[PDB]
Amino acid sequence: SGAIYVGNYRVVNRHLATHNDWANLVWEDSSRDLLVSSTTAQGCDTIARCDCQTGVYYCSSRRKHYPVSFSKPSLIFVEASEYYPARYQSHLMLAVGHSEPGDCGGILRCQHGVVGIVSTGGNGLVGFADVRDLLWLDE
Ligand SMILES: COc1ccc(C(F)(F)F)cc1CC(=O)N1CCS[C@H](C(N)=O)C1
Ligand SMILES: [Zn+2]
Repeated sequence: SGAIYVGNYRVVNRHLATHNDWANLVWEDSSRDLLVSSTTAQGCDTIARCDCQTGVYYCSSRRKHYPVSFSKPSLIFVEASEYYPARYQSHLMLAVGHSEPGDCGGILRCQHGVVGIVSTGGNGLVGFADVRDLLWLDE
């Protein structure tokens, strides 16, 4: 679990969105595993606007943060869940690191701010859904 809070927005994995998230829907993209909902309280997370390929992510299954090198956002294969079956997920970045399904929602950050959230993983790899391109999160 986990979310990004920026301005009047809440960013979560689409497969983990709640009834409230869907009732206050701003935008969702199944191909990215992202959903953004509106909030009454003001968010203070800074979104990075950069092309960093190094950062630190939070891993709930270990109660630890890990430094990682990660790939550029691209189209990558994702097996089936109760949330999606074999398909290409766009805007995904891979890193060598530990993750378990419950790790989805952990933030990946670089010196510029929030880069994305954990969205997949498997075989010693961790996948992050990028959010740096969503320029509208700040306006
Ligand atoms: C970070 O999640 C992990 C991590 C590891 C494993 C391992 F296979 F090893 F059991 C499994 C998962 C779970 C997973 O990847 N998915 C399920 C939720 S929807 C997600 C997607 N965005 O399509 C795909
Ligand atoms: Zn950066």
